[PDB]
Amino acid sequence: SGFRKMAFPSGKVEGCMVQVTCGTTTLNGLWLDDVVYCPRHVICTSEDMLNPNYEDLLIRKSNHNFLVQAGNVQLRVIGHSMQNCVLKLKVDTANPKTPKYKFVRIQPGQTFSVLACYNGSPSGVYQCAMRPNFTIKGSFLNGSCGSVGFNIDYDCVSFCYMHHMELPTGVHAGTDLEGNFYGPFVDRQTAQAAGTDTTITVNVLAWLYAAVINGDRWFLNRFTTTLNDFNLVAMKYNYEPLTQDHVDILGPLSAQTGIAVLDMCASLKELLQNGMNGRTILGSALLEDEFTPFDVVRQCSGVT
Amino acid sequence: SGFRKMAFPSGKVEGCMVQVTCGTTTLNGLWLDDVVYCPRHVICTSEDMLNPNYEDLLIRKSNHNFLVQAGNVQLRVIGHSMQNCVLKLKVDTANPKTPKYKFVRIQPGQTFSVLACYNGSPSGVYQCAMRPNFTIKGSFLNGSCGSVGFNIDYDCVSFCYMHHMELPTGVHAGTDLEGNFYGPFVDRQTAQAAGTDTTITVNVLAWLYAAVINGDRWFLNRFTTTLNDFNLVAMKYNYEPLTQDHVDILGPLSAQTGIAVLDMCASLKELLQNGMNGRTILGSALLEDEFTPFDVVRQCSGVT
Ligand SMILES: CN(C)c1ccc(N(Cc2ccn[nH]2)C(=O)Cn2nnc3ccccc32)cc1
Ligand SMILES: CN(C)c1ccc(N(Cc2ccn[nH]2)C(=O)Cn2nnc3ccccc32)cc1
Repeated sequence: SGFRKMAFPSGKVEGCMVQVTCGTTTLNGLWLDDVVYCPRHVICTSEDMLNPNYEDLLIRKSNHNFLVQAGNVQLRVIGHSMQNCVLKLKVDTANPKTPKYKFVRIQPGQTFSVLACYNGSPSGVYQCAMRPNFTIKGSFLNGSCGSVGFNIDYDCVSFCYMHHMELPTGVHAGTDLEGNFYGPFVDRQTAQAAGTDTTITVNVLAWLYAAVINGDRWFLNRFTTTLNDFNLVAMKYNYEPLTQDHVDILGPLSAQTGIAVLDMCASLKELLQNGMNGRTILGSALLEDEFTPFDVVRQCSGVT
Repeated sequence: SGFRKMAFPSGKVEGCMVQVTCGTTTLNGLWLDDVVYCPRHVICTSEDMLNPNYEDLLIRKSNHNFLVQAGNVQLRVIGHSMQNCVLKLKVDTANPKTPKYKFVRIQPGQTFSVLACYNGSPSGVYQCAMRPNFTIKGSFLNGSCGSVGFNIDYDCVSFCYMHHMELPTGVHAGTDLEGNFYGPFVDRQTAQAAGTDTTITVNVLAWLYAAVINGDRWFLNRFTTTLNDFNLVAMKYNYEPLTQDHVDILGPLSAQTGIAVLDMCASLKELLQNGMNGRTILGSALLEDEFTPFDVVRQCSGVT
């Protein structure tokens, strides 16, 4: 029993972290096979970030200008290319610690672990979700760029995020491992505001099921609702609309607990309208939305 | 910017996890050098746990009864001994992945990361604190015993916890790596209730400093207090008494923010008396106490 904001074991990813320096800018790179992936803004100075022409800045850079260090040893760069907002540095040595991997582009509401790094060295690991406005609420300082987000299924690491920037509002933006930003963000220091940070309804319901499984049941009520009725309430509270796909995805948790999805929706509707009244659920005084239904099943079943 | 419940990178510890089976009981062991450490209740059946005589149960066990598997390969057990509530299985092979390590016995209020394991395989990593009643609020299922808690300072892993049991109340108890339980708990399935789970005052203040550093400042007020006045309020709310040692430990955060420790105590006193009024601090609607002052500085400075 017990329910925690759990991150994937980071070992497979730590073995891929390297330091990339170009000129006076140092950030993190991801070394997989004989390629090192890093944010293309490694070629910029802080002045360049206001209005960078990446293609023009890249012309003044050669293979020997990209310094890649894995631990205390230098990697030889034998090629470089820009793919969207990432640079791919071909090195002469395949990473011997390369795990089985995939590059995936996640959808909002999906969760992943982040291995925060500085100078190619890991500092910490935490769990987060891709918000509905395509930002992440991470913990990143200057030098953290190139730190990655990932999921692990048994032995395969699915890389989904690479860190690029912090918006003036304190939230974070980045790309998938193909260099495409999540959302409308650009790697330019300009006025970029995030849209509404709505709550991931399907995740709140998943976490309510986790609470029931773990003994916190005070919020369970005598009511039911319909998807359309629940959705009117969800709209009022800036919660994402719940779809029949979401209901289907909650099926296994509904089967385990014996609590129909629409009954749990009615419990959630009451919590939204009446609040928690000074009470807590799984040690939180607010409705948690960074656990997917898959995460709840995984944590409550002990998948390694 | 941003402040997250961050765990240490788990790689160094993943390389130490092994599976230990004795009879029909399988749990996790920690392989460091040529010794595998595991809970002594690996020798028990579920029936034995009601009233175990560990010394008597151990007499019926030989080296060949302890099956130790590291990944897919079997380790040869050439000696075994009981040290307090842990077994030390001497194996014929030193773990090649043994990091630099220390065994430390932590004090309540201190935090650490837990690498939850099943069948010698890591499933997740999360951060937690040793509660003032010597329990931990973890996420552990059956088979998780022998999973360990640790801190990492650059390259040295300080192991502080090994998981042994879940109390009937859903909280967790375990030992240091010398086999001594934290608190008064015993490895017996009996009526063991935990004492008052008081709030770690020094950690709440540390987290309030983290909030100020990260931009959440609404709770800062025009007041100050004294240690004795603050402590009267802390007693009323089941918060640990704040000592001059705690004030001293908060010195660096007080210096960074320019907010005197006693002024922050007055802000905390107001939050205790008046509540949050539906507001949040660092994404939480309650006062967080599982970040030490050291953790706040480490996260806000980017220590790898
Ligand atoms: C290449 N250089 C010197 C550089 C310098 C600065 C940035 N920026 C500014 C920026 C680019 C676009 N919009 N905003 C960043 O936001 C990078 N970054 N990422 N997470 C951070 C957390 C704290 C502090 C800085 C952080 C990128 C690149
Ligand atoms: C050796 N065997 C079969 C055994 C079997 C059961 C236990 N116990 C019971 C117990 C011993 C003392 N007080 N309570 C445990 O609490 C072990 N354990 N630890 N975390 C758990 C999380 C969920 C479920 C079980 C969990 C220990 C040992």
